[PDB]
Amino acid sequence: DRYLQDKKYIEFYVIVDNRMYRYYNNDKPAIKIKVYEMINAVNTKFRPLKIHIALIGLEIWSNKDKFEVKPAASVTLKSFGEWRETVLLPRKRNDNAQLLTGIDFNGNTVGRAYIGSLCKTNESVAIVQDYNRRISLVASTITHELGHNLGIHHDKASCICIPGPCIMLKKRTAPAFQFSSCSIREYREYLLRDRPQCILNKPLSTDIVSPPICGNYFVEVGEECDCGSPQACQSACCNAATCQFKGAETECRVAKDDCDLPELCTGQSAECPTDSLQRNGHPCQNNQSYCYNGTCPTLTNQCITLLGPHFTVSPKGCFNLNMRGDDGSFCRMEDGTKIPCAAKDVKCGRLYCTEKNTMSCLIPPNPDGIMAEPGTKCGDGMVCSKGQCVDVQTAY
Ligand SMILES: *[C@@H]1O[C@H](CO[C@@H]2O[C@@H](C)[C@@H](O)[C@@H](O)[C@@H]2O)[C@@H](O[C@@H]2O[C@H](CO)[C@@H](O)[C@H](O)[C@H]2NC(C)=O)[C@H](O)[C@H]1NC(C)=O
Ligand SMILES: *[C@@H]1O[C@H](CO[C@H]2O[C@@H](C)[C@@H](O)[C@@H](O)[C@@H]2O)[C@@H](O[C@@H]2O[C@H](CO)[C@@H](O)[C@H](O)[C@H]2NC(C)=O)[C@H](O)[C@H]1NC(C)=O
Ligand SMILES: [Ca+2]
Ligand SMILES: [Ca+2]
Ligand SMILES: [Ca+2]
Ligand SMILES: [Zn+2]
Repeated sequence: DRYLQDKKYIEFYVIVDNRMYRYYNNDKPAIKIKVYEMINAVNTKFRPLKIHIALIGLEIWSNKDKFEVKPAASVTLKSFGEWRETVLLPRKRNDNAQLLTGIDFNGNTVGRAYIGSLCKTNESVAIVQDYNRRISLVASTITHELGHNLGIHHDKASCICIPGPCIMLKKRTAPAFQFSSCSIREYREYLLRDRPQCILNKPLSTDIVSPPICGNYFVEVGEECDCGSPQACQSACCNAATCQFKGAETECRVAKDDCDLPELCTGQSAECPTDSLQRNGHPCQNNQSYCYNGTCPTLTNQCITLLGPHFTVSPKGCFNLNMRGDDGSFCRMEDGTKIPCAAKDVKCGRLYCTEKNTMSCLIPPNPDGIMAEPGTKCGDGMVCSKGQCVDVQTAY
């Protein structure tokens, strides 16, 4: 079962601590645009994992911190977890929170996270130092720490990735863009074993506090559809560049033949409508079929497929042999044992073929052998069904 398979979503809450606010020269606007750009970069790295980070809360501690932030990363992480559980969570629902801090952590530590703790009330939390002007680098630490919360440990010496480092390398000095196959595996297992429920619901576009981003695969305020870039877009009825529905004149799947219906964009959805077919019983090929499962079965075409372009259905009188019910000329019951045909049913029994314009009765040699296919027209307003010649409207 899946999971696994389904697009997942994290209702993500961010705190910018008072040290970071000071380090940003008290500039809220500059702080917010930085966090927006980092979150979008985190979503780009998480995309192959089918997990989208939806920003639904941002606090900037412009006056004072709400709990004590301390340079021992493990002590802050445990304090943040507790604050999240005891203070935030009763008032603001969220799957996971990160603290972005301007404190300088002990040693060369740049963040810390609990492992595989999505949805836990005390542990779904990570801390991250804003330790470089380059979001390319802080955003990788943000993705790496969240990587830890989603059950992934550090890459062992033998993972993977080309070119730049893997996101879960314990130590990087360049931006990281992809997870190792080993990270990908461990996450897939995390999900199977812990089955974190809270990452299954899709958040409302109106609860996202980050500005809309056209091309992030999540439909936000002022967007109708979002399928990524014009070149990646697999949605036939979305104009990727503008995140807008294509118009309803736009054909998206032409009728392949006459037992087919064309699809057009609806004008108010992103995907090409599923492939509807012409209705069963519908006349086709110049009044020669019925339609059946989007196909037009005919005795002549069955002769042609069996024996080739030089043949057609035999003249009508040949089919009367089938009233014999002997070893060559017969009908079959639904189960389907050999029976003589009733007179009305003869064209639904053994098939007879002839060379074009020649009046013979021949039988394509066949161990079974061959009878009219289901829905084959056997007379006007009639088609073969369970070895019998019957009316539309059964239909079907
Ligand atoms: C945070 O989460 C759980 C604590 O949940 C506890 O579950 C009960 C056992 C009970 O004692 C509750 O009051 C607690 O809140 C800790 O992980 C463990 O969870 C399982 C399942 O309940 C249990 O078998 C373990 O013994 C729990 N650990 C304990 C009680 O020592 C987890 O370690 C906690 N981490 C922090 C930092 O609080
Ligand atoms: C013609 O189709 C029907 C089922 O209707 C559609 O849906 C798909 C499952 C597929 O078969 C497609 O070609 C078709 O347009 C088949 O009839 C049976 O009906 C049930 C329920 O309606 C289906 O779930 C079954 O797959 C099928 N039963 C069995 C055991 O045969 C039908 O088989 C098919 N035409 C033939 C005879 O090949
Ligand atoms: Ca959720
Ligand atoms: Ca979007
Ligand atoms: Ca169609
Ligand atoms: Zn790590």
